[PDB]
Amino acid sequence: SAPVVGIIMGSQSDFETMRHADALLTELEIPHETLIVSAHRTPDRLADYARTAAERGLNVIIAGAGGAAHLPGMCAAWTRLPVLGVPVESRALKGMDSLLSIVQMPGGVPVGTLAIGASGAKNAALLAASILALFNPALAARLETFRALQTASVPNSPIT
Amino acid sequence: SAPVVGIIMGSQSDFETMRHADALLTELEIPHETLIVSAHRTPDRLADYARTAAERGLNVIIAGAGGAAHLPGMCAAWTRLPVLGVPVESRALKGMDSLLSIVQMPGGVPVGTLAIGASGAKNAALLAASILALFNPALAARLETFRALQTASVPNSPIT
Amino acid sequence: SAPVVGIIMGSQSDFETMRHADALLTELEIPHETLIVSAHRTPDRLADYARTAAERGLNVIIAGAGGAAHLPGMCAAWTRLPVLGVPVESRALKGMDSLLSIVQMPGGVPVGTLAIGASGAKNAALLAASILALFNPALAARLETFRALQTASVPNSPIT
Amino acid sequence: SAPVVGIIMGSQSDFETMRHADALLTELEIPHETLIVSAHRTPDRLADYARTAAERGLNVIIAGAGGAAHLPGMCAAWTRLPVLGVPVESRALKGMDSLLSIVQMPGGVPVGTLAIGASGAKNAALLAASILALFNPALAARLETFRALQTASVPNSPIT
Amino acid sequence: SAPVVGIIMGSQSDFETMRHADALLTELEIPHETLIVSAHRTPDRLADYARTAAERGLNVIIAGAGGAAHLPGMCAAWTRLPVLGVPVESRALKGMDSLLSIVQMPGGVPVGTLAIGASGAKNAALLAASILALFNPALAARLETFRALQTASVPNSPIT
Amino acid sequence: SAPVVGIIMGSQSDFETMRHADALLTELEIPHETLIVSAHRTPDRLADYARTAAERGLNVIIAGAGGAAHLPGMCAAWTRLPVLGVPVESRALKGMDSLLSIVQMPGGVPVGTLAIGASGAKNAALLAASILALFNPALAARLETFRALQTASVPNSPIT
Amino acid sequence: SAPVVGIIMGSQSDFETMRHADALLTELEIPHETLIVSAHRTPDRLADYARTAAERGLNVIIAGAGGAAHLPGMCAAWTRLPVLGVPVESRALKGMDSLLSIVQMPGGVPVGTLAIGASGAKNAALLAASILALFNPALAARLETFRALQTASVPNSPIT
Amino acid sequence: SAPVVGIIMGSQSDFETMRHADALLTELEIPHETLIVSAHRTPDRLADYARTAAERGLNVIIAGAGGAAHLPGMCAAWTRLPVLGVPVESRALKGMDSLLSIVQMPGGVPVGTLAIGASGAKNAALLAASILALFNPALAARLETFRALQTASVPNSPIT
Repeated sequence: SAPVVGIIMGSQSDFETMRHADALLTELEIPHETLIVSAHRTPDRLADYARTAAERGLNVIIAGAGGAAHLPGMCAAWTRLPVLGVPVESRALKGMDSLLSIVQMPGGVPVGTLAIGASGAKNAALLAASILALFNPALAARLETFRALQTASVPNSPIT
Repeated sequence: SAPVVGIIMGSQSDFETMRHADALLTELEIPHETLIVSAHRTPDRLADYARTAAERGLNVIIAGAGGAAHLPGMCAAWTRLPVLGVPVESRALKGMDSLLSIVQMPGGVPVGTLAIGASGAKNAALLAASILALFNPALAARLETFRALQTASVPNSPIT
Repeated sequence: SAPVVGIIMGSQSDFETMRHADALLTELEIPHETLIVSAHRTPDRLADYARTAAERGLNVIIAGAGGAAHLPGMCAAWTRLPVLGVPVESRALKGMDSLLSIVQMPGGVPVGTLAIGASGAKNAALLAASILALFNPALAARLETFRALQTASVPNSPIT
Repeated sequence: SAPVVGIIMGSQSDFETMRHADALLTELEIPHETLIVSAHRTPDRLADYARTAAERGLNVIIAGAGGAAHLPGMCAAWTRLPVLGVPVESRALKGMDSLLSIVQMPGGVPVGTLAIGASGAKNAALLAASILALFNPALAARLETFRALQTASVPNSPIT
Repeated sequence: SAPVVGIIMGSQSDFETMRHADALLTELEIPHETLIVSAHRTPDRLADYARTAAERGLNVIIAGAGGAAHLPGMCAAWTRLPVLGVPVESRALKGMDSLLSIVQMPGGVPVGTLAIGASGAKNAALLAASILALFNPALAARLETFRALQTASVPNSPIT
Repeated sequence: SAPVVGIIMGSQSDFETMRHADALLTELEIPHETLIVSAHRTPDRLADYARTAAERGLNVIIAGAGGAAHLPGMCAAWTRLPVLGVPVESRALKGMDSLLSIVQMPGGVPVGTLAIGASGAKNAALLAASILALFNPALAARLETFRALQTASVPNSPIT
Repeated sequence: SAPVVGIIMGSQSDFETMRHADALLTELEIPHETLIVSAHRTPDRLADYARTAAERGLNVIIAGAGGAAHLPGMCAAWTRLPVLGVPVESRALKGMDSLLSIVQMPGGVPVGTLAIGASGAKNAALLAASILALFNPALAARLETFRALQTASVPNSPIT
Repeated sequence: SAPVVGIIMGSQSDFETMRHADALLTELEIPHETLIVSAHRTPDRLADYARTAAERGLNVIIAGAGGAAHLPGMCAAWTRLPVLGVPVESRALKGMDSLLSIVQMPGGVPVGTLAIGASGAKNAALLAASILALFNPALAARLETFRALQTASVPNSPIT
């Protein structure tokens, strides 16, 4: 089935984080593509990817980047689609640079930013699902089931 | 027209920031409601608002809060709808507390987080518009026009 | 004996930290309950827990959470009891997000916040003990003994 | 009436913040004393104040300090009473120094820490009230009324 | 004379900072152009500007941006010329976001980063001058004179 | 020989850091004492230590502490001697809490603060030596020799 | 009288801070010189000042700088005298850059660092006084009087 | 061949980072020298190195330092050449002290600052290459080839 979410990242090393988005989309049966696009080393690849995303049938882009993390914001500059950004944990600053580089977009070009690291990647997929669910009833039901199970599965007391 | 976006905030003082979301939705002719809901002072109001949002026909919630900013995350805990979070600038820590309290959601319950302050409020409304545009062609064309004008209006040189 | 302190946390992983509160209450012979309550995944469980705590005979709630740490503040929103908050150390930001999310409560709904990590959990239990001691003379004597022994047990010189 | 809460601060300039604690205790009719005690300039005054607090009939101490904020922690070192700490906003670091100096107490000697600034001072008084309410039924009813009014008074919509 | 340095910035508001670079280049008689190029609002303008800079005869680009500051890094992605980056002071985070977004470039695509604000803009122009001086003897002598005067003009004692 | 520097710390665990001060004083033949004094668990021991230091013949106190690091500042509150403070690296915040708790003393009561960790402990000893050298010519010569050797011993090129 | 303390700073704008050191030394009748020495603009002036300080009869140097604050550390590199460092509050980062640039000296070359801003300047002068007092009995008595008055003058209650 | 870039660092331990600059210059066939120069332990070596660099035929200096990182800024104080600064990751503060100490140079004396750690060292070499390429066509072609290969070598999809 044709992809409706694009997951992009600058490097193979980012996939240790972004794989969590990939897995969650698959769990919710959301067709998607998962690609490497580097803002700094392949800027024309990024421009083409972002400019053509909507016409290719993508509805949401999930972009992960670390350090001076420009991939989500520059993707948003070229597409009218919602772009969700995942800050990848960086070695020295532990993703604080990633986070500020992604979330602090000036007024006019949004990036919906999730938590640093694997939690954020999982949540970017879930946020993409909640967006798609607004106009896909079958997915909405699967997401409802997912949320209800998550709630029902929380234990009542810890183990010593 | 029945609202499809809810803008909520904890206090009247937050409206100095959140009015920028309200104004943008009005500019794009997106029916919305703008309300005060305090996570800490009116937790049952929040629970009811979030639980019933989807059945009332809301599609996106934009929530702003400052300091120990819990409103967006608690809203997301009770609704399956996408929740967008705006960190309001706090007096002492200039919204760094707001930002971390909103963006660092654990895996399972997302909040798409925007920039600290007015830029974030504007961008939360634009992000909501881009979500709604996925299944509202007239709005999608208005959003295209908004982005095109924003791009075309940037001057080429600064004024002294 | 019926519990007078409730220790709550969002996950099993938090218990590595919160076990230190549990142990200290037991050492001072303070009856308590230790439970998992997730602000984000079980918000109705939290509402019920907090709203009924006083009528169940609890006097103090100790709540631990990490990241976007909303459990202590939302517990405080629903109960009139004193709520003590323990920031759990987070992977990337080392509990700075936990701390700011808990301590920066706006005026009107307090959370007494302790240090990041195990020290904070131990101290939340000791602070709960000092509160209970105000109207329990036997406990006051046990706490006095504990403090005096702590002071008397400090060595006079380090070992090389 | 004999004081049951002591509010202490290092300097006159701290009173701009700590007056909010004083006012709240007065509103709830909690007898208290409001004093200047400097950890750095009057350390023997502090030692005497803290050592004798319980025998004088105080039940809770609220201590405010800024910068290298040692007053709450040193007070706690000398009293078995609960000590609540208010970080005063500092000029350069906006209370981040105050906050870390107060909240990061090692295990064994607690300080329940509130938010930076006026919100923290108000909440320290409310937290003291919630402690006293555990064994003062008339006060407990006044605190219930305070919280109920706070909740009921939140507007439903913002004003322009 | 044809420009050999390009000064670019995302918005008119950035010129309050970047005018200090413009003024310094004028003082040293370095032909330059001063332009608005927004990474987020005019990404194709940026791509064209950077791609063609060298063929137009530019030797150094000075780029200023604030918040999620992507302009310098994206410029560097498209040109082989040295790119110098000036973090513009942001309202909430005082340029800490600007700084991390610019300086933390991954290996392979450099941005030489200067201080936050006006000092950085002045120094970006001086750094550009020192680069050009390596192959322009007349300029090298003017830069020597500038540095010598700066050194000689420092007073020996402060004024009351 | 009677001690002229006192090295104090709150716990045995601090000695992993403070041992570097101890060793440097011994290398420069400065008689000293090395003790455990806890600001929070032995506050009367601290008061007595600091109040009597000068009459016992101490000239400089080196105090190490971590977290909410109050030992150096409270020592300074009671003694007229110069007090040097060493921030001990803390687990979560890596000594940023230690540093701010020590260095940000309000006007009136100084602590000369050194770097976080072992470097700071070594430098506190060297700073104490430079103070003592002002009125001990033999020590001044030993310190001169130490500094000259340090300078002469720096290699000219690194090894691959 | 010949100066025994040198107060140096990089620029006239630093004097707004460093004048508090000057005033304190004058109050205690400690002969001193107050000079501008810029590490970055007058590095040879600095090298000469520091190299010759001891032979001129200076005993302590107090150095203030902001931003990338190198003056105290470079002074310490060239003199065997104790160097005390005052971080001047910077516009954007409020002296956090100043503080880290001064306090984080590697082992071997100390700078005793005081608080950011005016408090630090006052305390640098007081710390210099406490050093000189170790071998100047008349000054030691004046410093005792200063500390005693500071302690005795603290009010017991705040004014409204 | 005579060196045209000087790579300097304060210690052997810094070479684990600065070796990445050394390797990149060799890859691009840029003759260079790699030396240890300590700002704090060999300040006269630094003064001589920096003051004579241009007359020795150096065109660019790359300087690495950590902690209170003064080497790049003091090198820039004495040379008219462009100085590029590499913040070396520090143990406690993970290079945040290094970064602020290097990048926050006041107006008048620039240091072009690169990222914390190995990325920054690689990029300082690449930035030096882009500077030299402005007046060395053979190097410009090698740099073009390097950049084009970097772009062409980015994979299109990650591996699971």
